[PDB]
Amino acid sequence: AAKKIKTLKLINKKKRNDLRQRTLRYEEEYESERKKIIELKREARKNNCFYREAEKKVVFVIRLKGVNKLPPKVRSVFRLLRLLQVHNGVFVKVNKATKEMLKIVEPYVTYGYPTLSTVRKLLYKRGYVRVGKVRRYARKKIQDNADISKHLGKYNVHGIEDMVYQLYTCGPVFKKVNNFLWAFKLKPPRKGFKAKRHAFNEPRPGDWGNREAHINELINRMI
Amino acid sequence: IDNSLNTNIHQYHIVGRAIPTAKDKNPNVYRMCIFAKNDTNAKSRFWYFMKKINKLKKSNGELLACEQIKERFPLRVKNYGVLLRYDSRTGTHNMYKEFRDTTKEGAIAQLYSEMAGRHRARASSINIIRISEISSSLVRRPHIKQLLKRRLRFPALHLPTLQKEYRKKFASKRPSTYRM
Amino acid sequence: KKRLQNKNSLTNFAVRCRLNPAYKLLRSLAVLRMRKSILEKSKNKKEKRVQKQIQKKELQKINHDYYKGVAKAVKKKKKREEKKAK
Amino acid sequence: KSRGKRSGTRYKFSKKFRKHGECTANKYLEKLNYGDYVDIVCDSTQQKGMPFNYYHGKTGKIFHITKRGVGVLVNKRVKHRIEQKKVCVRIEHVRKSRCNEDFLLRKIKNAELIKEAKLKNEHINIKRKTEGPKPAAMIKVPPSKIITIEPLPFY
Amino acid sequence: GIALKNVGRIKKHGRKHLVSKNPYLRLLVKLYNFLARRTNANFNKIIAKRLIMPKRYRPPLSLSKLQYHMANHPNDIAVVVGSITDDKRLFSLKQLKVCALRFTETARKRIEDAGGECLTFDQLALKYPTGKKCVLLRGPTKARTAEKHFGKAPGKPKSKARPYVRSKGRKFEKARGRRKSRAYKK
Amino acid sequence: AKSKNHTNHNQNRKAHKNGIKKPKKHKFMSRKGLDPNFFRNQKYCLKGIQKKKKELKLKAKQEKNN
Amino acid sequence: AVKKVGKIIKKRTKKFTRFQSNRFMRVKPAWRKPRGIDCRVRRRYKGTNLMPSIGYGSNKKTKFLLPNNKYKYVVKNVKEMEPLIMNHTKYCVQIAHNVSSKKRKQIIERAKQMNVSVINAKARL
RNA sequence: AUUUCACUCAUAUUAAAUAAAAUAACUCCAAGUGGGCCAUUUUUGGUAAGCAGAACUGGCGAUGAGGGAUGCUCCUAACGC
RNA sequence: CCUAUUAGCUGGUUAUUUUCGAAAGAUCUCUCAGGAUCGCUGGAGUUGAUUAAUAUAAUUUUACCAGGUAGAGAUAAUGAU
RNA sequence: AUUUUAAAAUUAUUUGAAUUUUUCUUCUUAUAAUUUAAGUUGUUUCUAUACAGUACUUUCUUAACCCACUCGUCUUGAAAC
Repeated sequence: AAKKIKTLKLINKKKRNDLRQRTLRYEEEYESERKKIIELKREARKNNCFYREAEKKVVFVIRLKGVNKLPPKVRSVFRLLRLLQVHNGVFVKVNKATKEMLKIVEPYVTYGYPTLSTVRKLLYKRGYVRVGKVRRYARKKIQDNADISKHLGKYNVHGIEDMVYQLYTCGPVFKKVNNFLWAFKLKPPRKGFKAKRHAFNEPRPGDWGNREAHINELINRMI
Repeated sequence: IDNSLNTNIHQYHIVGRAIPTAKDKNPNVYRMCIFAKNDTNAKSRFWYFMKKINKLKKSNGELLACEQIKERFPLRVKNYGVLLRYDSRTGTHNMYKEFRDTTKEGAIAQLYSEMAGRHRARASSINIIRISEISSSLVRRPHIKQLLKRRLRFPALHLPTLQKEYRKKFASKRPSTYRM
Repeated sequence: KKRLQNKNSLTNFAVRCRLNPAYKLLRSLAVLRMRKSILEKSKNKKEKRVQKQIQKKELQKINHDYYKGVAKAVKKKKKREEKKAK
Repeated sequence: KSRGKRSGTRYKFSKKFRKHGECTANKYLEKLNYGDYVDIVCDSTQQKGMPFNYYHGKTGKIFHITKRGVGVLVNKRVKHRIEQKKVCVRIEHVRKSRCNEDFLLRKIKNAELIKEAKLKNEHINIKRKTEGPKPAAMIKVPPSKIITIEPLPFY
Repeated sequence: GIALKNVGRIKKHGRKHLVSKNPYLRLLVKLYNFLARRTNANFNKIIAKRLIMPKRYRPPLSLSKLQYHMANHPNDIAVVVGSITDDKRLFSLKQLKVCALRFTETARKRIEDAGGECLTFDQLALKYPTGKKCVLLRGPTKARTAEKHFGKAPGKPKSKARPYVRSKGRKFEKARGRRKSRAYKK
Repeated sequence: AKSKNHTNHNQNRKAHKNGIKKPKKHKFMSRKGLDPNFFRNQKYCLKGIQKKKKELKLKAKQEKNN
Repeated sequence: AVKKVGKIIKKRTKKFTRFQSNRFMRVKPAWRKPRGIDCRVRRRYKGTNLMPSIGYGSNKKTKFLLPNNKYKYVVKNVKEMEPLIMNHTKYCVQIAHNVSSKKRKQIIERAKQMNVSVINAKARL
């Protein structure tokens, strides 16, 4: 009867080991990605040619306005991408459907491309997870890989580093990881906004719209 | 480095192309350098101009390059002539203005400030055409011509701008604006 | 289970290594790479920069050609305006 | 004060320019079966069996077929709920709906793909792709093809 | 401020606790929701839920329907949370093993003479805690008269709702709106 | 006095408060007034099918119960 | 403001008073929720007689205990003291107001030998 | 057309995406309400109106808080301690 | 005295906390200061879900439909000029 | 009173291996301890060597800074001249 704890311990050891190996391979993959991008851009410069990189496939979008005075279409889209509070943030996979959904809500959000370090620190610092049985979730901070394994293990994604990988690269298990992840509740920016009323792309100071790579500096002071 | 002194206008070189279709196989590639706070604003302006001059919009187009041009000699002073199109409260006008400073970005920031101060022309009403270095021989505006004398010197009649620490409220005796 | 304090998963080393089994190895490798002395880079900066002469040449030519194109466009629009003026 | 049957149908029930005249003879050969989707477009040249103003351009599945008429079940929004409405029209006012044709072609093509995939013991994605972000490309272009664009002056 | 339906609180519908202050029924409810919680049995969960229901949702079941439902499996036990009533239209019973909340005196006597036996829910918990070979049955819940007045109002087209009338002669609510000869019909 | 004759204001909000209900879409629809001489024939088809099926089942039951 | 002694934290003092009771004699200070239409207090205008809420509720671990960190129990004779023999350090005893000096001495001495503290020990003497 | 037998059409990510989607669906009984008004945009009559009459959405009503000195309707934002 | 006549009208309508929470549309009406009836709301109850699905959606994508408002036209028709 | 466990980390020994080649290199082999795990603990003073005061708790009365228009009611709208 005492053998059950022993086998549980050994399978936990095995899980820790292949999680370590998976994380190491993820790190190699990130480094190789950066190296190949740099070298390929260098080759494109050397030849008389152009190199356009792929779109990042993942957008971090944070709400900017409150819950009052919104058109019903805007409210429906906000419900669909789980942006319910004024400073909520979520990950969205980028395709034509989600891009069109984001277009109708653009003046009320700001979004961009999260990059690996900000994805990791978002998960580590503000990462909360829906634990309970379906429709009874009971948000809990991660603090452990046990619940990640319990709910998402069947996709071979037991581990916060696996979650980070699946989020940073729009991996085969992205919808599941995103849905498992509670919507991020962010604090106001450390140095404040420019003007929530105006677009980021307006020549005057403004905040809403697609920030592209500039979302990271904002997340860092909103975190 | 002094961030208070530093503006945040930068020059961006942007190259784009319509998505190839069945109708045309090799669309001509459009290239332009513009001035914006950041590369995102730069790309937005590039696509705005693509739509305005060509019949090409963001949806049917793709980026090919977006880099930042840095001044080769950020500490040499050079004269810039910038052509300009802006719309007023009652019409649209072209004007040519001259500046002189180290970087084209600084010249453009000067231009935006001057337009706002003189003609109340907001940045949304401004379209920069053809900013380029000009030699001292063909400088046209007198306020730039007078800055290219063989030996330039003048006094420093500006009032002192002391530190907040030494900007004390009660003074023991009346300070002198005469200075020197 | 009873709720305890949510330990900072980034600064609390024990909880960070518990969450990321590879983190302590990665951090140790980073520390080892940091612990390198200065004489090697002092005597290899010239070696690393002299091989970049061809890169500087290549990057000079693209910007040179871009400025040539800009100047050519300026000249052609000026010529068009001069032709139209009369 | 006026809510007749054909009120407000001045343009909706008018024939197109140079497209007047009775329905083509081939339309009477159209094959209709129970339960298939059908479009309700009113043909003004045929007065009997004309659908009501609202249902022009709507779609619904056939629930009844008679000698020269079709009863088609159409959803109508009434304040706080949709409700099913049985509209009875003649043949000229109904046409086979293409609202399903992409689904039918997808079914056939996907079946004949799944058969071969299972034959070769391969795993395939049968769902539609909702194509999004394009991959990185390494494109070449002659230097004589790049053209410099700058905003135009006013005139 | 946050945008949630029902301000974020899950809403359930229906009974939560038994309203009956019957000590024996309270003991039964305690035992059976203990069984439902501890065992995995949906059988036990359903019994615990049905013990909670109002009187109108545990209708009587006749011996005729009991026999008919238990026709195919003769060795199992019919568990019905309502009461069991005798059916005079039935000629003969056969060897019935039935657990029920209440038994009519006539139904009880008929079952004992037929050779089966009547079981209470505490005995059912004692002998079949999980519910092996126990068929869960219930009488007609929509058969009661009050339901004949529900649905579409009497007067709506094709409505079968029975109206509320003093009596049902020819001179009671049968003239205008119930025949074509007087204005419309239904 | 003069009365506000009409407005559709707030009606859409009222409609969406309990959602726009959809029809239940049952599997079988009553055939009360549809295609006679066809559904009568269908009744005959079904009657014959039950007759043959039930007589086969009765034959099996009799030969298995002796 | 909040008052905190030991583990007991009282989230609010100065019990709520009825609106306008200060300037009307017929209006007693005992709290009544104002229905009104334009009522100020009901609308929660700032700087006017805030209303009681459930948010002021003291925590249930230290709800009913007195400053001596134990619950009070009111007794009328020595017979009602028996249950205190088990929880003499969780309950203090208060003698009911209508108990005579006959019985008050008896209850005081019984509580003394029972080792349970008395709140109004020096009453009627 | 129905019925019965066969074979089998992705499901291991789910026949496109997203979804604190079952907080659903249905039934019963019943309250109050059935004078509205304002803002943006559109619009009819009118010279115009803080005028009369309509459309969409959001608000005020039913609602406080920070700001607009001041203000039922503006901006921010909706409220346990 | 019948008679505490009737009043679609005015005034009033008595403890606390907690939870849910409107309508000022619509149809008919000797109806326009009213009513009934839908709609909106509460309570009750069952069937379901509780299986990161399916039902479902003030959302999008894909496929396919219908339109004659903005614009445009007067040399395309009518009406002008 | 049968998960403040397990592990995770650290220290001290120990087994083999790897590798960026080692005074925080990593991975296990065992042992024993710690907490960085597994939501604040310790020391010293004072209260004070008192039985109710000038301290401490509390009520009340006064100030002071900021804020605060009569409630009930009909009403779209009441502090309403």
